Amino acid sequence: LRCMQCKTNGDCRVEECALGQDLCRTTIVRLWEEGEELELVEKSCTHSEKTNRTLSYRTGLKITSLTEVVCGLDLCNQGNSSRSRYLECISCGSSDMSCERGRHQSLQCRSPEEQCLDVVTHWIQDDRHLRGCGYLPGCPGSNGFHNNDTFHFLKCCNTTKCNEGPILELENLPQNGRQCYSCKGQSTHGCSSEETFLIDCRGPMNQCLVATGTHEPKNQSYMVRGCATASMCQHAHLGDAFSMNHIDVSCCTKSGCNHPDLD
Amino acid sequence: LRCMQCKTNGDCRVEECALGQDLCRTTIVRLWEEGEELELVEKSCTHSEKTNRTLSYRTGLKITSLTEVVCGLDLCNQSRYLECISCGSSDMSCERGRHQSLQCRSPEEQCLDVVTHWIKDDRHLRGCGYLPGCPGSNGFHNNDTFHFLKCCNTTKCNEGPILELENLPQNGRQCYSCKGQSTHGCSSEETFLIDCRGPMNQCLVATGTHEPKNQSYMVRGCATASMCQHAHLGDAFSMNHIDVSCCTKSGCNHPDL
Amino acid sequence: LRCMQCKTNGDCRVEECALGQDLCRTTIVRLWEEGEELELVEKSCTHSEKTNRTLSYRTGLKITSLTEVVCGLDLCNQGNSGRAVYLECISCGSSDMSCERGRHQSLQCRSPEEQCLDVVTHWIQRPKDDRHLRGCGYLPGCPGSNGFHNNDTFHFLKCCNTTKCNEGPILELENLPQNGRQCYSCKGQSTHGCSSEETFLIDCRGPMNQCLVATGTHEPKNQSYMVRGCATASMCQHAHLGDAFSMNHIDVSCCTKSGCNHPD
Amino acid sequence: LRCMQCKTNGDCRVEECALGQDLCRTTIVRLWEEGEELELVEKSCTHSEKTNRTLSYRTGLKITSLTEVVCGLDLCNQGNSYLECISCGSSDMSCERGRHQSLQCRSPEEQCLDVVTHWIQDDRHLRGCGYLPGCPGSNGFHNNDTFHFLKCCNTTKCNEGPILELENLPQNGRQCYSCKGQSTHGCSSEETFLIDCRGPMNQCLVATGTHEPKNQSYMVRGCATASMCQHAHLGDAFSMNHIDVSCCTKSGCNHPDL
Amino acid sequence: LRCMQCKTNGDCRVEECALGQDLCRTTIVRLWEEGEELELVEKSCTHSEKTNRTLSYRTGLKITSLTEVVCGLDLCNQGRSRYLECISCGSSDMSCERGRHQSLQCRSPEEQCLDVVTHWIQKDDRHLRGCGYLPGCPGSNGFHNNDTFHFLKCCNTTKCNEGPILELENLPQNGRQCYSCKGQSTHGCSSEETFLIDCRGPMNQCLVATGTHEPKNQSYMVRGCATASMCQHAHLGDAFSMNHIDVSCCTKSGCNHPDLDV
Amino acid sequence: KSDAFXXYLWSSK
Amino acid sequence: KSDAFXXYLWSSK
Amino acid sequence: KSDAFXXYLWSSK
Amino acid sequence: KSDAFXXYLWSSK
Amino acid sequence: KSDAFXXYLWSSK
Amino acid sequence: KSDAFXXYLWSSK
Ligand SMILES: *[C@H]1O[C@H](CO)[C@@H](O[C@@H]2O[C@H](CO)[C@@H](O[C@@H]3O[C@H](CO[C@H]4O[C@H](CO)[C@@H](O)[C@H](O)[C@@H]4O)[C@@H](O)[C@H](O[C@H]4O[C@H](CO)[C@@H](O)[C@H](O)[C@@H]4O)[C@@H]3O)[C@H](O)[C@H]2NC(C)=O)[C@H](O)[C@H]1NC(C)=O
Ligand SMILES: *[C@H]1O[C@H](CO)[C@@H](O[C@@H]2O[C@H](CO)[C@@H](O[C@@H]3O[C@H](CO[C@H]4O[C@H](CO)[C@@H](O)[C@H](O)[C@@H]4O)[C@@H](O)[C@H](O[C@H]4O[C@H](CO)[C@@H](O)[C@H](O)[C@@H]4O)[C@@H]3O)[C@H](O)[C@H]2NC(C)=O)[C@H](O)[C@H]1NC(C)=O
Ligand SMILES: *[C@H]1O[C@H](CO)[C@@H](O[C@@H]2O[C@H](CO)[C@@H](O[C@@H]3O[C@H](CO[C@H]4O[C@H](CO)[C@@H](O)[C@H](O)[C@@H]4O)[C@@H](O)[C@H](O[C@H]4O[C@H](CO)[C@@H](O)[C@H](O)[C@@H]4O)[C@@H]3O)[C@H](O)[C@H]2NC(C)=O)[C@H](O)[C@H]1NC(C)=O
Ligand SMILES: *[C@H]1O[C@H](CO)[C@@H](O[C@@H]2O[C@H](CO)[C@@H](O[C@@H]3O[C@H](CO[C@H]4O[C@H](CO)[C@@H](O)[C@H](O)[C@@H]4O)[C@@H](O)[C@H](O[C@H]4O[C@H](CO)[C@@H](O)[C@H](O)[C@@H]4O)[C@@H]3O)[C@H](O)[C@H]2NC(C)=O)[C@H](O)[C@H]1NC(C)=O
Ligand SMILES: *[C@@H]1O[C@H](CO[C@H]2O[C@H](C)[C@@H](O)[C@@H](O)[C@@H]2O)[C@@H](O[C@@H]2O[C@H](CO)[C@@H](O)[C@H](O)[C@H]2NC(C)=O)[C@H](O)[C@H]1NC(C)=O
Ligand SMILES: *[C@@H]1O[C@H](CO[C@H]2O[C@H](C)[C@@H](O)[C@@H](O)[C@@H]2O)[C@@H](O[C@@H]2O[C@H](CO)[C@@H](O)[C@H](O)[C@H]2NC(C)=O)[C@H](O)[C@H]1NC(C)=O
Ligand SMILES: *[C@@H]1O[C@H](CO)[C@@H](O[C@@H]2O[C@H](CO)[C@@H](O)[C@H](O)[C@H]2NC(C)=O)[C@H](O)[C@H]1NC(C)=O
Ligand SMILES: *[C@@H]1O[C@H](CO[C@H]2O[C@H](C)[C@@H](O)[C@@H](O)[C@@H]2O)[C@@H](O)[C@H](O)[C@H]1NC(C)=O
Ligand SMILES: *[C@@H]1O[C@H](CO[C@H]2O[C@H](C)[C@@H](O)[C@@H](O)[C@@H]2O)[C@@H](O)[C@H](O)[C@H]1NC(C)=O
Ligand SMILES: *[C@@H]1O[C@H](CO[C@H]2O[C@H](C)[C@@H](O)[C@@H](O)[C@@H]2O)[C@@H](O)[C@H](O)[C@H]1NC(C)=O
Ligand SMILES: *[C@@H]1O[C@H](CO[C@H]2O[C@H](C)[C@@H](O)[C@@H](O)[C@@H]2O)[C@@H](O)[C@H](O)[C@H]1NC(C)=O
Ligand SMILES: *[C@@H]1O[C@H](CO[C@H]2O[C@H](C)[C@@H](O)[C@@H](O)[C@@H]2O)[C@@H](O)[C@H](O)[C@H]1NC(C)=O
Ligand SMILES: *[C@@H]1O[C@H](CO)[C@@H](O)[C@H](O)[C@H]1NC(C)=O
Ligand SMILES: *[C@@H]1O[C@H](CO)[C@@H](O)[C@H](O)[C@H]1NC(C)=O
Ligand SMILES: *[C@@H]1O[C@H](CO)[C@@H](O)[C@H](O)[C@H]1NC(C)=O
Ligand SMILES: *[C@@H]1O[C@H](CO)[C@@H](O)[C@H](O)[C@H]1NC(C)=O
Ligand SMILES: *[C@H]1O[C@H](CO)[C@@H](O)[C@H](O)[C@H]1NC(C)=O
Ligand SMILES: *[C@H]1O[C@H](CO)[C@@H](O)[C@H](O)[C@H]1NC(C)=O
Repeated sequence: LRCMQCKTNGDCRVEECALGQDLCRTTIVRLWEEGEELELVEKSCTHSEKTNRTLSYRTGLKITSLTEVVCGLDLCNQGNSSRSRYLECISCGSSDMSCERGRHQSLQCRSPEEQCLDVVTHWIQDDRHLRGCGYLPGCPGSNGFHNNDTFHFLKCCNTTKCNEGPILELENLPQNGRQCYSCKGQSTHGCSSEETFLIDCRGPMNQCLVATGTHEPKNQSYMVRGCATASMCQHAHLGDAFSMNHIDVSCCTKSGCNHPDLD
Repeated sequence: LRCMQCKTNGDCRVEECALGQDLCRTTIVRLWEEGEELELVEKSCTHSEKTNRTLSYRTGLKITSLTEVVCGLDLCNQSRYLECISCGSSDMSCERGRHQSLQCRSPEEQCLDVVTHWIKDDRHLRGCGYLPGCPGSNGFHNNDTFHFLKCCNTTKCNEGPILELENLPQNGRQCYSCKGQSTHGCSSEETFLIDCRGPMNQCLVATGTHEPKNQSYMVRGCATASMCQHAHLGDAFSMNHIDVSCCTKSGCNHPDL
Repeated sequence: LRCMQCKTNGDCRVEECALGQDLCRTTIVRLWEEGEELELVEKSCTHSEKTNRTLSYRTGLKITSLTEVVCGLDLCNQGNSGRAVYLECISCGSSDMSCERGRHQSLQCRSPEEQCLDVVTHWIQRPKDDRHLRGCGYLPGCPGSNGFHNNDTFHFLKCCNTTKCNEGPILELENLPQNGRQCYSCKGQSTHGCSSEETFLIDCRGPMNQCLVATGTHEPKNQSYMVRGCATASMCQHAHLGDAFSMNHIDVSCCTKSGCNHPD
Repeated sequence: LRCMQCKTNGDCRVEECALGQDLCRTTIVRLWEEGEELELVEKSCTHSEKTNRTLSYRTGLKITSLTEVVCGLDLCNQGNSYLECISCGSSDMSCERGRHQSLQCRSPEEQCLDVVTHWIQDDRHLRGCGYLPGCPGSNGFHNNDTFHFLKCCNTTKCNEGPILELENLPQNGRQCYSCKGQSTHGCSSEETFLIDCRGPMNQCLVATGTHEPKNQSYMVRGCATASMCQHAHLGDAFSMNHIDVSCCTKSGCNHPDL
Repeated sequence: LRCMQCKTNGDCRVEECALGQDLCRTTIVRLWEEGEELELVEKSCTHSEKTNRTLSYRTGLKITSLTEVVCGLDLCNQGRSRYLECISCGSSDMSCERGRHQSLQCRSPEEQCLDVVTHWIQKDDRHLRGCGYLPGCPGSNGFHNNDTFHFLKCCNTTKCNEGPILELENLPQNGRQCYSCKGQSTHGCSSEETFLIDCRGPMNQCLVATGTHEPKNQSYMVRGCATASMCQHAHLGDAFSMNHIDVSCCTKSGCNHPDLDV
Repeated sequence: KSDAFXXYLWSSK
Repeated sequence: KSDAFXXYLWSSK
Repeated sequence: KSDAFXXYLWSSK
Repeated sequence: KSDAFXXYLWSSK
Repeated sequence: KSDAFXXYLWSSK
Repeated sequence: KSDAFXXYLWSSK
């Protein structure tokens, strides 16, 4: 209920958390380039449903890692909060060793909670494929979105090198039953009835998503419709996949139910 | 009056006090986090009713110590003593940490006991402190809440079982109890009449605001008279703007006045 | 013009100056107390009529110093401060060992432009203490005698360029010769303290032969305060003299012949 | 697109770019004050226009370097990204009798800079190393109060020689209206007049923008090279926000606009 | 010659070089302990026949890099671009017996892949693979007698330092016979304690080496088979645990007989 | 908002 | 506005 | 606001 | 507000 | 005594 | 041994 709040530059204050904010958090990104390891610590109050969460991958035997930790006690994120070798996971997608030519090459997770992560973004008209260690709410499981333009997928699993294998792509995902409308843009143009059409849903993405959001300047409303897993509506981190600012994501069950409708 | 005004981040200015503020203050907190001494310093103009005050409790044999000093001059904010129990720190809970003692680092410091029970997070804290109106017992209860602060000046006097409201005998006094907004929380038939306990023998209303955007929020219950005198007791309620009133006659805190 | 703007914590940015601001400033205060020298540095764009200025006094053989330095080239205040501060002066008025028992205590000035300063604030009687400070310093329009008085307040600033010339008895309002000018005297709002009722003629003392009306603000709200009294003319001419007054957003006016402080 | 956005005080955040800002940037300046080395770093989403650009000059055998790189990929921003030339014009190493101080450029694509601003009714002159769009080439603007000029070239020491002055740039044949201020203030009418353009400045320019206070519409009319209307870094010479620089080919057009 | 002389301390003086020492050197090691990067720098006058030499190996993707640079001028020691792919192993906790597939790209263009082995016939072994630049590379260098085996290959082909661990016992006899011994001239390397052995692989010359040990100036001697190189490059001589080292090689079988000593 | 010392008295751990 | 961890999860180099 | 130098000139003890 | 690089080109010392 | 480069070559784990 | 200044005076390039 009071937490430290700190920008990246070590500039802090004591904050009174807002109404739905009964946790303190600390975010640490550790990155590399040139010789140097670089740290970036942010702190603040945060919503009561957040949890510890982490990502890490190989950068050169230097490990890039993001870490976010959460606690519920007055000023418990004050201050600065190695065993190693646990679950073994394929790491790649790093700047240099691209998962394509970045072969196998494992990484030992440095925390017992960590699983093998496979996160992918594909544009159907520059692609990201990252594998490494990490922990997320709803792990393990397969998580994802697709429409005619975009594909986003996140998989975590908790067996040794279970993220080994060929670059995951949408066409290799078998078609499930469902079908939803696909579009990106504003309500008036991109997502109207102009560019809106039914698309065949692929893997565990058997539900229909409509995500709405904003874009600068003028806090301009923006929309995305497609196929999705249920979790795509359940987790804030999954909706972070979308390139837009204030995120509202809706699912519904039966085919086509994400027609231009409701609210 | 002019004072130094300093945020915690070390962003300072010279400040001309407002009308009701004839004092400078320096609040300093010193503590231990993961084998590292931390400090936090806040300087500003403060209200004329304010005074020197102090707090400390054990955290690892390392201590958290808190100081507010006060003075009435321009830019004026530019050995073991009394023994006390200390516990209630981040997992040295007063239930297992009872018996842990601390020599107060200041001569003025007395033994502190402070309890909040929800009838949820329960807070109990014993340590050293210097507060206005000490020694003495202070508190408040209604049907959902119990706040208590006890300060005293004999050795280890803050020893003993966790203070529990049910161990405070009935007063004869009775007051109304509600918590929240006067539409959901502090209505009518929602507000009701409870039996006061202990030295909490006066009826208390307190209005104020929450976080962030302002909403008219209030509390009523049984209270010690000091609950209405000292800001540091009124701070028990967690309310940004704050007005708190107490009267002497059974029933006087009814929704109307 | 662009300047570095910096708060006391080392938190900076590049600033475009506003229109009447063709100078960058750096302000450094060096203070002590418990045992350690604390440095306090502030930077920003500042007004064009500003200049270098400086104040120094003994605090224990350790010296307290304020230092403000000004410049007009792009980012010329970038980069920090091992850079900053001849005539021997009396120094006293620091917290302990004051100007009563502290007269005759000498300090040598660092920097040849520095002069001997004597600055005093006196209240004419919730009790509040006077301030009498001697030491080194440089201020626009130095050397000279600057000051204000009414029935409530006395502010005086004397700087002089000769050796030890800030030496002598504490300056008191009663030892300054009555000068013959008459001014209206008040403190407060234009409807409480400075209204036509509390405003009256005082006789002026010393080199303060002009009438002053100072307007400003207090908090809470932007509530307006006023100060009427006798004054030296420079009181209207130098921002740093007006800082004497216990209000924000200051506007100060002088006029010439006796009594030109009508209630309005 | 997402970029790292960072103020120079190193306050950082991930940010989604505004529509039409399809690049990230990293601006880094290194310099010398006293015997101490300073560095300022700024990161943000930027317009799809921008490109890599560079500036260097002598300061005491210590250099002031200014670097700006740009890229079009998510958080490509997260890191911290030869020819001899004359260099003078630092606060206390003037081009006026500093004309002969030289400097080895630190990048292979860097060229020699001459940048000048003259007023008559302060004057800046600077020479050093630089990489700007549309180099090599001569760029400039003059009206009856102001001369701005920028030269870049890729041959050894080509930025040597006398201070470039407007008066000894021979007139063009082409002629343009001269004014400075708001419309009705200083860019009125017949408050604005014809002048003989000289040098490569053979086109007619008008530029509209805003000086502080908050919003005050400002105008400039004069003779300019076609460049002045093309590159934002050339437009920057006019110290004004929301810049719009129009250039017409024939002589005459400056007074009845939009 | 004059050089800077600096202990890893950072304790520095000007040195007037001794006769025979006509070069200044700078040795830098950069390495990784915990999440800290360490550096040791050592500078001094060094000997006539010395050159730039390089060494690096994987540690945690972090690497241990080591550099020695030499120059002949007064006080001349005032202190992802990747190249040849090589196998790297043998570091604190990645044994060559355990991870012979595992690469590092060399950071200098001059450097080649390394394999360095020490085995004690029937003291702990050592194996190290990685990158380095050494005089007389590329090639195979080594010594063996009845008690010891030292070997250093450097090569300039991609991953060419791949393979099982090189064992002496896996090498063909080359038809050369040398005398073998290890110890004092009266104990270990005495005349009736010295005997002939068949030289294996590239080690087709006969070596005798002299020098000193602890805990005094206790003279020490080693006799065995060797590449000629063992006598030509002090870095190869460094394999022998001997102070004031004097190494001799000779071509004909039996030619390192004690009685033929020169 | 909610003052510094007050907060420690009633909330600190 | 945008989440630090979120941003890096879906975007880190 | 309040000037920092100004303030000290009239106030620093 | 002005460009950081731009400002150096035309104003810097 | 023992050269510091040699050592890494023949001893350094 | 050798003077530090001496050495640089005759050797430092
Ligand atoms: C979302 O999903 C997919 C992802 O892209 C879209 O599928 C694409 O749809 C477009 C049409 O809308 C397809 O474009 C068409 O391709 C034809 C063939 O192109 C290739 O082959 C010819 C030889 O026939 C080569 O000459 C050529 O170079 C290409 O290699 C074109 O012939 C069509 O072009 C055009 O026809 C006339 C000629 O008279 C043209 O002048 C017009 O411009 C017209 O467009 C056309 O380009 C594209 O092939 C599809 N891609 C894939 C991978 O299937 C979906 O359309 C989209 N869903 C939506 C928006 O509903
Ligand atoms: C402020 O003060 C106190 C807060 O402590 C409040 O007192 C509570 O009042 C509530 C309801 O008003 C009481 O809850 C009731 O408990 C009964 C007993 O439950 C226990 O025992 C039974 C078996 O008898 C177990 O099954 C059960 O698990 C418990 O262990 C229940 O009988 C009541 O529940 C329900 O009854 C019917 C059954 O058909 C259900 O349909 C409904 O769900 C109904 O709720 C009920 O839960 C509680 O015991 C009191 N707390 C105490 C005494 O400690 C005051 O109410 C409050 N003053 C106000 C608001 O005016
Ligand atoms: C601005 O300038 C000065 C600021 O100091 C003011 O001058 C003062 O004015 C006040 C009020 O006019 C004067 O106070 C009056 O004088 C008498 C004081 O004498 C007593 O003083 C001593 C202190 O040692 C007492 O212990 C002892 O009793 C002395 O006899 C008093 O007699 C007056 O008091 C009161 O008398 C009756 C009692 O029967 C009371 O009920 C009333 O309250 C009445 O006021 C009173 O105190 C004061 O002496 C002046 N101080 C000086 C000259 O040093 C100016 O007035 C002011 N200008 C303005 C406002 O125009
Ligand atoms: C853009 O181009 C240039 C900008 O530089 C301008 O040209 C200037 O024009 C102004 C007038 O428009 C000239 O100023 C005038 O100069 C006359 C002669 O100057 C001499 O004055 C004395 C003595 O001879 C000396 O100090 C000085 O050095 C010169 O020798 C003066 O006669 C004028 O002065 C006064 O005349 C009357 C007389 O009764 C007085 O009442 C007034 O005080 C009046 O000022 C006047 O000063 C100026 O010299 C020109 N500069 C150059 C470099 O040529 C253009 O004006 C401008 N074009 C436009 C319209 O935008
Ligand atoms: C508020 O406290 C100050 C000093 O700070 C105190 O700190 C803790 C609470 C206590 O144990 C003591 O260490 C201090 O009293 C009071 O005294 C002033 O502070 C300085 C500190 O050395 C001394 O010089 C003086 O005693 C005094 N200053 C002077 C000479 O004016 C202060 O009196 C007190 N205020 C109240 C509310 O009583
Ligand atoms: C001895 O080494 C020095 C420096 O060695 C570094 O540079 C080489 C090329 C690279 O492989 C690294 O592994 C080494 O750490 C060499 O000195 C060079 O001399 C020239 C002058 O002719 C300078 O211009 C160079 O800058 C300088 N090298 C650097 C980058 O400092 C030298 O070549 C070598 N001696 C030899 C091999 O003869
Ligand atoms: C790894 O994940 C599995 C889920 O995929 C976890 O096991 C599940 O939960 C219980 C735990 O005993 C099992 O009985 C089920 O078999 C699992 N659920 C289903 C339906 O598959 C398992 O506990 C995790 N292990 C680790 C590494 O923590
Ligand atoms: C949230 O995280 C806290 C500690 O975080 C680290 O703990 C060890 C070192 C490893 O597991 C790291 O990967 C973690 O980031 C916990 O103390 C706290 O309990 C956590 N919350 C829960 C309920 O798990
Ligand atoms: C303003 O100050 C600048 C530097 O001032 C410092 O150095 C002088 C010589 C000392 O006397 C110190 O008191 C100062 O801290 C000057 O370089 C600059 O020229 C000054 N402006 C003036 C006097 O025009
Ligand atoms: C309030 O502060 C400033 C003060 O300007 C005042 O000047 C005199 C004393 C009064 O009589 C009024 O004219 C003014 O209030 C203002 O300039 C400022 O804008 C006001 N509010 C803010 C934003 O601080
Ligand atoms: C933009 O620059 C990138 C970074 O590398 C360069 O940095 C600056 C511009 C110069 O100092 C160069 O010498 C560095 O190589 C390049 O990788 C990138 O390719 C550049 N983009 C363009 C316009 O090609
Ligand atoms: C480098 O390549 C040639 C040698 O390459 C071999 O090195 C050793 C001795 C063998 O065991 C093989 O595995 C390698 O293939 C040298 O002869 C030549 O000097 C060099 N040439 C080049 C490419 O620079
Ligand atoms: C813009 O974004 C969303 C629109 O859904 C809204 O919640 C938010 O208040 C808007 N921001 C502002 C204050 O313009
Ligand atoms: C404790 O309170 C008593 C009761 O008035 C008082 O005498 C004493 O000063 C206080 N503290 C001590 C023991 O110094
Ligand atoms: C002291 O010096 C000033 C200039 O700083 C000058 O007016 C004069 O020489 C002296 N003034 C006096 C005597 O007060
Ligand atoms: C040398 O070889 C072996 C070493 O394993 C040793 O046992 C033996 O004594 C020696 N060989 C002979 C027979 O001289
Ligand atoms: C809201 O609270 C009060 C009214 O209850 C008002 O005075 C004030 O302006 C508001 N406070 C804040 C922080 O906006
Ligand atoms: C500079 O001159 C070359 C000829 O050397 C010419 O091709 C071109 O105009 C310029 N090249 C660059 C961009 O350096």
